[PDB]
Order: sequence, then C-alpha cells, then structure tokens
Amino acid sequence: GNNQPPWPKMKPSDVQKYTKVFMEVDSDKDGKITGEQARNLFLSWRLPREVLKHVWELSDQDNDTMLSLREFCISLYLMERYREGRPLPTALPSSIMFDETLLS
Ligand SMILES: [Ca+2]
Repeated sequence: GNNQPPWPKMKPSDVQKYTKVFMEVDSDKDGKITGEQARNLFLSWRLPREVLKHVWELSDQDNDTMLSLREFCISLYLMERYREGRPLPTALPSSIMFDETLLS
C-alpha cells in the first residue's frame, strides 16, 4: 500500500552538494533547470532513458517541464542511490520530499 521501504533521507549536506551542481545546470539562472539541462546532466552519468524518465517522474512533482531546486536534489539523490544499486521507487517517499532539508 502506501507503506514503502524507507530511505535515509537527504541531509543538509546532501542538499548543499546537489545545490552547487544546480547552479551549474541552471543556465537560465531561474531557479529551475530545463528538461534538456537535466537530461544532459544525467546523461553524463550514462543513465538510461528509462531511468531518466523515471527519475524525472519521481522528482518533478509539480508536473512542470522543468526540474526545480528541490526536485533536482531529489534527482541526484535517486541517481546516486541508483548507482549504489538501490532500485528507484515507484513513488518518491513522502519522508524524502517533506523532509526539513527540502523545506529549508
Ligand atoms: Ca518542477
């Protein structure tokens, strides 16, 4: 059901490590990155198109074409976890998104 295996959530240190990268990917300096920006970033990690869309699905909550700062941190989190061998959720855990690190 809504119970899913929990994850060690993003730390301020994780969010910060992602945020620096965000500045590098956000070429429009809008506070969001574009689909192209995001894909190219993830493609540099040699991620599959399947993972690419899946990470997007988990990250882009507000269903907009762009990955926002929070979402981006989520994306990279999922991506790092993916490379660690941990499978990508069918639904991004609420404890990850509603975590204080993404709130602050
Ligand atoms: Ca978004």
